[PDB]
Amino acid sequence: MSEPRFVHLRVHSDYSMIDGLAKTAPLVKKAAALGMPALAITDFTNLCGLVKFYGAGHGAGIKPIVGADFNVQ
Amino acid sequence: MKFTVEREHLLKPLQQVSGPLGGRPTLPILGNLLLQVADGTLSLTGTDLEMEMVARVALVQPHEPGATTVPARKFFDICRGLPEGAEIAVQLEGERMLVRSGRSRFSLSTLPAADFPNLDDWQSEVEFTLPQATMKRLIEATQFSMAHQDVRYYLNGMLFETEGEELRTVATDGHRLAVCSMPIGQSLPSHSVIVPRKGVIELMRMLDGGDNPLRVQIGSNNIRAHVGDFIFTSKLVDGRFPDYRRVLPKNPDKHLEAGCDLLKQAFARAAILSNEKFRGVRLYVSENQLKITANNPEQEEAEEILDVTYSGAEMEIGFNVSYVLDVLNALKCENVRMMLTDSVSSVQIEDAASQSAAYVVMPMRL
Amino acid sequence: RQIVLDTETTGMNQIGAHYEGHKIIEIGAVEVVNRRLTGNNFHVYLKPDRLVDPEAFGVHGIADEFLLDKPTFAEVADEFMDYIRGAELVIHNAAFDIGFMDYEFSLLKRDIPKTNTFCKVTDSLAVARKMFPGKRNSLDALCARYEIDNSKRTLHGALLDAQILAEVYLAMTGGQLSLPLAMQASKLRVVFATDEEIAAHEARLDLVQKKGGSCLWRA
Amino acid sequence: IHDGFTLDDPKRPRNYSPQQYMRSEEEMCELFADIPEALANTVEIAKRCNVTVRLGEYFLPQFPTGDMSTED
Repeated sequence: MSEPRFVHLRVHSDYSMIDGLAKTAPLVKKAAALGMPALAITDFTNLCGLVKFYGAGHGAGIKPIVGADFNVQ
Repeated sequence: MKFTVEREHLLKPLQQVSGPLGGRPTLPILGNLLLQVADGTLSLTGTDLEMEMVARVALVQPHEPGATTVPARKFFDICRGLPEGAEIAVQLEGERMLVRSGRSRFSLSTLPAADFPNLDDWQSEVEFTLPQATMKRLIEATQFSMAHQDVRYYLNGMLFETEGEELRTVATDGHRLAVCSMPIGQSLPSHSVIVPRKGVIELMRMLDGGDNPLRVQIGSNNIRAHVGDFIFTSKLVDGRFPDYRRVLPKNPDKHLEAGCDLLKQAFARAAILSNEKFRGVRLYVSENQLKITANNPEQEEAEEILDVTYSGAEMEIGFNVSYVLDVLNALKCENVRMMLTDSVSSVQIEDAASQSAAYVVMPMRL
Repeated sequence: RQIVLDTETTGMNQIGAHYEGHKIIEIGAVEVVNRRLTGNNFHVYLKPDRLVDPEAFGVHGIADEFLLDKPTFAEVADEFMDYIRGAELVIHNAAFDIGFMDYEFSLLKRDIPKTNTFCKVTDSLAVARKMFPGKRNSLDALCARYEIDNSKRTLHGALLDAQILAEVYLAMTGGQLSLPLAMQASKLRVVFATDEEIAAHEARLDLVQKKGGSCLWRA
Repeated sequence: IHDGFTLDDPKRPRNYSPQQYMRSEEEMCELFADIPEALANTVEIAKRCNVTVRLGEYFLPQFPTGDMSTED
């Protein structure tokens, strides 16, 4: 019906700094070129590119979901 | 906690237990001992957190149970330092351990026994005892081939393998290999375990070769060894020991036999003029003769001609001379027989009288 | 039995056939048996059949007038063939040298097939490239690497490089071998979004769509 | 580069695989064609997640102005 059955829910951008590769906008444009309705960005222990995330979500018709990844003790 | 022991009951245990102490005990209580007094038995622990060493001394004089943790090196030296027959009195005074001997008095800091790390209980799987003698020969015969620091961390240790009446030990670099097998006198089920090199060093040191039989138990993730009342237990590094049966030369058809001492003396001398990095000596075999030669870029050269029992074809072969000297030093024997294939294969070497131990070093291309 | 060669030429053609229009001027080869220099070197000079290349001239000094009385490839064809036949040929950039070699062989018109049909063709540069991937594996590079003198050597030209390449070759094929070792459906829960969550979802998508003009959830 | 290792260092950590790229819907659907609930649960969780952080605001604090206006 709606049609997509999958979105990526653990992904790091370069803003994780310990890892990730592609910049923010290019990652959003790929998700959309793949015909995805959403994309979760889970940068490592930060929300530093959240302003860029929101701007790219708006631009691509993508709903932002907020996350961060951690190392626990 | 109180007990009183005689210096001479403490001394050999103490020395032996203090061997594993060394490598930078960051967790300070590793430099200390675990004392448990119960029965007429004080138990000792000496540990590097991966293995453990236990000693008992009998308590003939008055005793009272209790536990604490005293500084091991300092305590060992004090005891070793005292005269033979000197009376040591232990007694816990709250947060100090008091050590007295007649008229001298010393006080030790106390950290609680309860902070000493405890390794998990495990159970035995295969069980054997053997004469100390057999254990002695086994280790001595092969220790030189231990890896030093390898990325293949599983090679930093020795494979003990049981089956029927045969144990065969092996230790290697990835370059050379020494093997020894001994009779244990009991049918044994198959097991394979690698004990870490520092472990095997300590175990080597506890063997005087004497009369108490040695009894070893091997569990799923550990090893335990009792000789009389002293007990060493280590962990194993787990598995995938590569197949040593694969590296062995497949019927070396040429035999070369010579006096071990003569041969060893000549190689020690030749080694002096070989390559820094590659330890390179060049060898010529010919009809009943062996020629050893050594080279360096500054044209310095050692050269030996020797009379060698050998039947077969002429060929030349080079190798790391340090590794072959190491085997000739471990070969404490009358005759060696050297069994070859060619200039570019590993060679197997044995005592010309026992197939029990086999030594195989690879060739170098020099 | 190991045979070392280094061929100095009248330069190369940079386009098309690297051998077209060119011929051999000097042959300097050393014989290496059991990694020792025997001294039974093959060192000849040949007929240029053409002009010596300006590049080649600056490399180690060679003039055409010097290679005029010297014999051609035809006079030492059998001689050089027997010297390398049934042995290891260690070369720098095998495509280049082998190309020249076979080229000269065909010029003799003895129907001579490519050297790779009767000999083991081995480039040493390819070995060095496998050992040090993406590194300069030139003769002088490796020379410095294995601690070698190339400055106080009397041999100028082919035999110089051949000797040096032999020492590099020994260095690469040292020191020591390695030990052959290495070696139903069931249930499971689906959590359906609550009415609260659905409302937040709808409102969040409204914002995306109202501000951006699109909705793929919904595209 | 971040961790401070050289390419040919053996102690270099190798914690990642070549599969860690932006696979499509279908590629993920076939990777987990044994666990379909796992795919469906992504759509479900995505619906539950609805955040509206503060955008476009300003927040001054104040100042000890007695009984007087900030203005005054």
